[PDB]
Amino acid sequence: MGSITENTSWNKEFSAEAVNGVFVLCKSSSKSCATNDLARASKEYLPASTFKIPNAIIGLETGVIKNEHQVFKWDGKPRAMKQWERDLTLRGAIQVSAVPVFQQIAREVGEVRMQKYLKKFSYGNQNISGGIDKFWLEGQLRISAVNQVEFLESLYLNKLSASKENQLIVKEALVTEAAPEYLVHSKTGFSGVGTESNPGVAWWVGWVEKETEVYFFAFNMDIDNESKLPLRKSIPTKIMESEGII
Ligand SMILES: *C(=O)N1C[C@H](NOS(=O)(=O)O)CC[C@H]1C(N)=O
Ligand SMILES: [Br-]
Ligand SMILES: [Br-]
Ligand SMILES: [Br-]
Ligand code: NA
Repeated sequence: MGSITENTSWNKEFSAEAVNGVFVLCKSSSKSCATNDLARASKEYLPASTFKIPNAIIGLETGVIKNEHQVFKWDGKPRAMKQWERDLTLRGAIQVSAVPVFQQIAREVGEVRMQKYLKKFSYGNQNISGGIDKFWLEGQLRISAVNQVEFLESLYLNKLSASKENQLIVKEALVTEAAPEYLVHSKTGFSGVGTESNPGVAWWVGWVEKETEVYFFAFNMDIDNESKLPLRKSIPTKIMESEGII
């Protein structure tokens, strides 16, 4: 990251909802970032579902995901969310956020190759301990909002240590809004409601391409009640609207 500046006026959107969280927003052409909370911007949290971004790239890189047209077939046995109980494309599995699909990808990648690529990607604390199929869900892997926007900028620029084609495949799978001169790539996450005195984390990360500008963003918040989950999009959306992005 280049320069980061704390803008405490963004806290207004947080205190209104009694949310403890951070937003990091970087405008590409100026190589500068802003945040409501410098300290929390660098604090590391479980990636949860945002890990589908590196996991998908690594699956393609290692050949575990054969190509972008691979279909992940449902074996017909119960899955934890009904929206996952179906065959899914790579983009579908990311968009509906089908954990079991990505757990099996991780198992087939294996510990050695997973470690190799998180080191290549400078992904968080790069600690994969806790089980190959769950280190990013309940294990020891942690990543900060600053690190997310660094990783996403590299993906946007096709500068990750992976093939350009594999980065491009995952990028189209991350498109969540498309208009003639407005394009959003993003991914949500939710680690859970945590435990007593130890809240879970909710994420929204991505980037916005508007005209010839691009804005990288990462949001996280403490969460111990699922009813608060939509704030992971509404707080950053209000901030980006106040900046004229949205
Ligand atoms: C990812 O964080 N998980 C899978 C799924 N993601 O949906 S979300 O991105 O809208 O948060 C549900 C939550 C979470 C999980 N239970 O693992
Ligand atoms: Br499941
Ligand atoms: Br996942
Ligand atoms: Br949401
Ligand atoms: Na955490």
